[PDB]
Amino acid sequence: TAPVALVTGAAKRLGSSIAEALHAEGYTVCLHYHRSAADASTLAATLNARRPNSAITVQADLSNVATASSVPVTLFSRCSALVDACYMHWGRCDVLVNNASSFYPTPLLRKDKESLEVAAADLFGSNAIAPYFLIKAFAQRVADTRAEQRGTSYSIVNMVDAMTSQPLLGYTMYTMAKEALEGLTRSAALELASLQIRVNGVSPGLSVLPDDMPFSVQEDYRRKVPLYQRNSSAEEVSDVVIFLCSPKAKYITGTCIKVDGGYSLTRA
Amino acid sequence: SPTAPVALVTGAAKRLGSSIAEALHAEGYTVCLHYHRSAADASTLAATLNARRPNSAITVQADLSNVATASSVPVTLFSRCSALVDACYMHWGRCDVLVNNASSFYPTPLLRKKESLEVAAADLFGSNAIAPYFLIKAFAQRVADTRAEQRGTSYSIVNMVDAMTSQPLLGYTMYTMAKEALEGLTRSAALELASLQIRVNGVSPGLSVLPDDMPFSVQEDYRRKVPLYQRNSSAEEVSDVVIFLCSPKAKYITGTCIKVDGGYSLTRA
Amino acid sequence: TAPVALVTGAAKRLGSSIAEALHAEGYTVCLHYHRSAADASTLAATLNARRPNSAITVQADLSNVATASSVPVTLFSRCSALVDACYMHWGRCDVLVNNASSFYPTPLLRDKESLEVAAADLFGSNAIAPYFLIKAFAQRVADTRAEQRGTSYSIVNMVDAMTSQPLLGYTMYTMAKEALEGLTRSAALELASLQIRVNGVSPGLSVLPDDMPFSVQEDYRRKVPLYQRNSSAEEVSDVVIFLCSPKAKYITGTCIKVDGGYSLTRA
Amino acid sequence: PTAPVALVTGAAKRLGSSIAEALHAEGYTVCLHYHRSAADASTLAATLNARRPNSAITVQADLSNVATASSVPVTLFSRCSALVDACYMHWGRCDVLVNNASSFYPTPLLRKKESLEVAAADLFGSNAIAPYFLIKAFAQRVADTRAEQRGTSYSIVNMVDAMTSQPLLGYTMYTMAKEALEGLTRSAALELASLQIRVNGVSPGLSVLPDDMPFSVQEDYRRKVPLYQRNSSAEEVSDVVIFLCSPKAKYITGTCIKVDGGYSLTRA
Ligand SMILES: NC(=O)C1=CN([C@@H]2O[C@H](COP(=O)(O)OP(=O)(O)OC[C@H]3O[C@@H](n4cnc5c(N)ncnc54)[C@H](OP(=O)(O)O)[C@@H]3O)[C@@H](O)[C@H]2O)C=CC1
Ligand SMILES: NC(=O)C1=CN([C@@H]2O[C@H](COP(=O)(O)OP(=O)(O)OC[C@H]3O[C@@H](n4cnc5c(N)ncnc54)[C@H](OP(=O)(O)O)[C@@H]3O)[C@@H](O)[C@H]2O)C=CC1
Ligand SMILES: NC(=O)C1=CN([C@@H]2O[C@H](COP(=O)(O)OP(=O)(O)OC[C@H]3O[C@@H](n4cnc5c(N)ncnc54)[C@H](OP(=O)(O)O)[C@@H]3O)[C@@H](O)[C@H]2O)C=CC1
Ligand SMILES: NC(=O)C1=CN([C@@H]2O[C@H](COP(=O)(O)OP(=O)(O)OC[C@H]3O[C@@H](n4cnc5c(N)ncnc54)[C@H](OP(=O)(O)O)[C@@H]3O)[C@@H](O)[C@H]2O)C=CC1
Ligand SMILES: CN(Cc1cnc2nc(N)nc(N)c2n1)c1ccc(C(=O)N[C@@H](CCC(=O)O)C(=O)O)cc1
Ligand SMILES: CN(Cc1cnc2nc(N)nc(N)c2n1)c1ccc(C(=O)N[C@@H](CCC(=O)O)C(=O)O)cc1
Ligand SMILES: CN(Cc1cnc2nc(N)nc(N)c2n1)c1ccc(C(=O)N[C@@H](CCC(=O)O)C(=O)O)cc1
Ligand SMILES: CN(Cc1cnc2nc(N)nc(N)c2n1)c1ccc(C(=O)N[C@@H](CCC(=O)O)C(=O)O)cc1
Repeated sequence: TAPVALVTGAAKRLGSSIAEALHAEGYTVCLHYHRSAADASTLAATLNARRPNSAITVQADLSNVATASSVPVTLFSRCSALVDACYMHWGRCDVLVNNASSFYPTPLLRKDKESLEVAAADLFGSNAIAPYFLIKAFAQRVADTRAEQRGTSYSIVNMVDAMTSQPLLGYTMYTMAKEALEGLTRSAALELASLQIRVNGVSPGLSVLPDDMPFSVQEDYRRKVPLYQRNSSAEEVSDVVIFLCSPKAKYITGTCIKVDGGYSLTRA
Repeated sequence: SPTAPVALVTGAAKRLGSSIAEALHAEGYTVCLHYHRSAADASTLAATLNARRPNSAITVQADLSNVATASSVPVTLFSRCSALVDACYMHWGRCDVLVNNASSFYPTPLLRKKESLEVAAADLFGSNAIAPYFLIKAFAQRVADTRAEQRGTSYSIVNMVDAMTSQPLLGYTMYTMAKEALEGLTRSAALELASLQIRVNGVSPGLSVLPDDMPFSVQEDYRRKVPLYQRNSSAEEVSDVVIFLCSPKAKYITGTCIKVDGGYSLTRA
Repeated sequence: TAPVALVTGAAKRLGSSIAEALHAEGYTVCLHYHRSAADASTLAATLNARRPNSAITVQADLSNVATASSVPVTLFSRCSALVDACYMHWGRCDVLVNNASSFYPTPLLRDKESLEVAAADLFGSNAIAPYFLIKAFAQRVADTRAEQRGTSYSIVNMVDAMTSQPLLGYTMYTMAKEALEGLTRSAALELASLQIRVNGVSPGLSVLPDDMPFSVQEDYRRKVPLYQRNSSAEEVSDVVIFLCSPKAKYITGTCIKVDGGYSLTRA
Repeated sequence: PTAPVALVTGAAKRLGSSIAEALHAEGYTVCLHYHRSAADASTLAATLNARRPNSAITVQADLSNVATASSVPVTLFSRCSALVDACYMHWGRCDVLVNNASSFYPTPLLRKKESLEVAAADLFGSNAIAPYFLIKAFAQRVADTRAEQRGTSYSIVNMVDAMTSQPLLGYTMYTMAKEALEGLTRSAALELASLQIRVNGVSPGLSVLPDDMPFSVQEDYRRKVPLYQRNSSAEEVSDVVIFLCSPKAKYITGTCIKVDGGYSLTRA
């Protein structure tokens, strides 16, 4: 049976890329998404096209809140349902890629109590709390699975950020969530090491800029990166993921790989 | 109208919080001792302190876990945290130093042997990270909401973190995650509040006053692991770094974490 | 024409594993060595047996000391000469892997001759040599007319994942690796213009010495969080092939650990 | 009983001079080392001696990794031992060591020999190799001192650089030497904790800028520092040294304190 892989935020951009790659490597993918249901399916189509039954599409709000079912469903629940939506269909889940991520200002000063305490649940859920549970569910299912019938390449990859050291002004929560994630990587790696589950992170610097920001803006940004003076492509990033998941890196765990074109070496 | 500096120390009830608060009080600060369940010890401290200097200490109970408390609508962590910064302004009309000391410290295995989780997820992250976030925020605004002329001259925020978070203690994943989120907060906060001359740093203890209940045999096991003096640090040693960062001897220091581990994080397995 | 890779200390153990791996990817390899002449040749033999003129050898003490000849040859000279050997023979040098490394105690607390020499040896092979080498290497890429340059210049520095937790008694060694780490980031930033990536691979525990009592060996391997065993040479070399592969072309000035989680442990 | 001795290298001017003074005013008897500023060394020695008789001396040595003329040429190590010897041979004690002396100039990889070989020795020598030796000489004396005749506060302090994670373009040799000095700090701290010798580093960001640097150059550097938009004074740096040597930091070892004003928190 082919290896299965869950990729949160597989709808568009990077997550979309990481999924294909894993698919191309011969992985049945569980394409996760939040708002974009179009792309999440447009993709699954193409994927199943290329190879019959090789891509499903689970949907879930990964923010740290509760959605209506009688009792509301916590974030833990929703998460434990994804990992669960795999063993249910393909009977296995070998690779998890916490990609899903909210990213926007959370200033400390100014120029709405709730906008914040909802962003907190947002930024902190997608980037850190959700990954914790996901990693936990994934780790249990393997634990439960009998020794004799376990996969041989369980790999977990959290998508962090290579610039958190030099915090992006005004993005406090995001930054905390991210560094909270790195800790998750390290901690997960050490503990889950026994079940032979690897946990590593990929720290992109300036990858595919937001489909939103203008051109003059993207220019100003990509021109700050030392290598090539351009942001990375979805590929230059996903390769690091497929590499981390391939056997060519089976002795690697609890580590983060920067893919920033030397961006983190620059100073103001 | 000179008036004495105010310091808000969360978890100032006992152990390190108490040491830090007493240390600050001793330097001349008036202190708002926050606590959660140690109502009696916090009162004892305050008592001791107000006997030395009248009206130089007050207490404030408040659960820093990221949940809501009963009041019309229940009260959110955000709100409760604003109440704290406000206590100082309401009582002394100022707040110059904040020390995020309050921290829940317990295991949260990824494997088996529910609700226990969701509470620990709100308790560990709220106390060690989210609460510190709202506090630094509220503390920062008041500074801004204050006239350039009536502004203190030594605003200092100190986040109590962990020096061993790089070598994750087995089983404490959320705590570890939270401590490092707190590190991000330290760096991020420092960068963003520089403009208001509010310094933000962290004190990273290795092994200080060991947990209250852990037995002798278990403790002395931990002491032989510290390269320097083969012991854990006293409270006075940890709190001494805290007074340093709040003194004008450190005014140009911000966004940094000072280790007080005795070399412990240099050791390998 | 086929890519060239210069691997210092490629005589045995890991360098031998890295050299052989690059060779497999199609790289033509220059196997430098210091004392291990026998092993280096045996390897060049095997490699040139799988493909004619796919490997050559070069001997050089990378210790920061002056050598024989007329006038003494500085470490710089030997270094630059090492790079020129690749250009003289295959007319191109694309990958440089600083692997050569002296590794032994230099206790702070106790003659002095021993010290002056450990300093030159330990800092020579781990930092000074790598510097000069990178420098000679970059010079060549620069002196090449834009049109003729290679499309994949990659430099990889072999460092250590346990430098943050100093191995008691190896100060000079630890100091040198830290300098090697600095070299990686500094060179990386300064060579980005020339499209020359500079990265590091930091193993934790791999192919233990050789003169390590099986008791002592099994000691260390039960300390490793993943598989409770040290790594293989191949597990460290896969990282090098990856860093030089085009699938890492946007990576530079970074270090990738291959410790199996060993650096995540405390005492 | 006696006054603590503090050996400060390159203590003739700037930061060094500020440290020797700060240490002196705390009660320490200081040994002012210099390379070329023999004049400044003297003005300072006179001043420190005027406030207190025989409370400071000067010692000249080239901390660069090159031999000098006396029978045989003197190695860097010899000179380093002579620096510590000087302290014991005058006060019978050496309690504090501040590795402040440091060469700092470009060593560009690309063209634009003997010019490098001398630079390599000077840079690495002063910034890393000498410090290793001075620490060694300093440590052996304590070791060859009976447990009871030992002081109650051995404190070594190395002046490092908070901006090495973001290498100053063109200064590779310098940057490596500092990283080396950083390793020295961690390693020496671990191996000297048994002798109760604390070893820490002070990481300045922008302090007394190198002179002959046009006002406009200095001003455009300061405007980059998040806090106060100015470089620090020498006092703001020495204040951190005096703290590390105080019993207020008696449990602190193997760490580096930044005094950069957040400048290392920024990004390009
Ligand atoms: N792109 C870059 O330049 C960089 C990216 N990174 C990291 O890479 C990872 C992916 O980045 P990038 O590809 O730009 O991200 P995308 O911007 O392409 O967004 C990924 C998405 O995951 C989903 N998501 C967002 N919030 C939530 C939530 N609360 N619950 C559930 N799902 C949510 C969304 O799905 P949607 O389809 O459903 O609505 C969102 O579009 C992140 O962890 C990011 O921080 C780091 C540095 C740089
Ligand atoms: N001492 C040590 O060995 C080490 C300490 N540290 C860090 O130092 C700081 C203090 O450590 P230490 O002195 O041991 O801590 P203590 O064990 O002092 O506990 C601090 C306390 O703050 C309060 N608190 C905990 N959870 C909550 C919550 N959810 N809401 C409100 N208040 C809460 C509690 O109050 P309570 O009395 O009022 O009810 C608790 O006693 C922490 O940040 C800790 O993580 C790091 C490494 C080691
Ligand atoms: N082994 C491990 O588990 C670990 C390895 N590393 C790093 O990986 C790399 C390879 O380590 P490992 O495989 O054990 O190394 P070995 O390769 O043990 O030795 C490499 C060699 O390079 C050469 N060399 C040593 N000193 C000098 C010198 N002064 N001048 C010139 N050449 C010299 C020698 O050549 P010789 O044969 O020709 O004469 C020596 O055999 C190193 O950089 C090491 O620091 C890091 C952590 C762990
Ligand atoms: N100034 C700043 O803003 C920053 C400083 N730092 C660190 O602070 C420390 C002091 O910096 P700064 O105050 O600018 O230094 P100074 O520029 O004041 O120079 C210190 C000196 O020590 C001596 N010295 C230098 N090279 C050698 C050598 N090869 N042999 C013997 N003596 C030598 C010289 O003595 P001389 O009088 O005798 O001839 C030299 O003037 C350094 O370690 C530096 O790396 C880090 C970041 C920023
Ligand atoms: C790559 N970089 C793009 C980018 C695109 N999507 C992402 N998505 C996630 N989840 N995480 C990221 N780190 C991320 N990064 C950036 C960097 C800064 C700003 C930015 O600052 N934007 C503000 C303006 C700046 C401000 O708040 O001061 C805006 O909303 O227009 C935008 C994109
Ligand atoms: C200093 N060190 C003590 C200590 C005391 N109070 C604190 N309080 C806070 N908020 N944060 C800390 N880091 C902290 N640390 C430690 C380290 C590990 C264990 C520990 O592992 N305890 C488990 C046993 C181990 C396990 O879960 O495997 C138990 O509950 O008995 C306890 C105290
Ligand atoms: C993987 N590890 C092996 C090892 C093998 N070759 C290497 N070669 C190089 N160039 N670099 C390395 N880091 C390296 N590491 C180790 C670690 C510690 C000791 C060790 O401490 N050996 C002393 C004993 C310990 C002591 O000095 O206290 C001895 O010479 O027997 C040996 C091998
Ligand atoms: C604080 N900062 C000053 C400064 C002054 N003295 C020092 N002295 C020592 N020993 N160490 C330092 N880090 C140091 N730093 C700086 C930073 C960069 C340049 C600089 O780049 N100078 C070149 C110009 C730039 C280049 O080579 O591209 C020159 O010589 O004019 C100078 C001073």
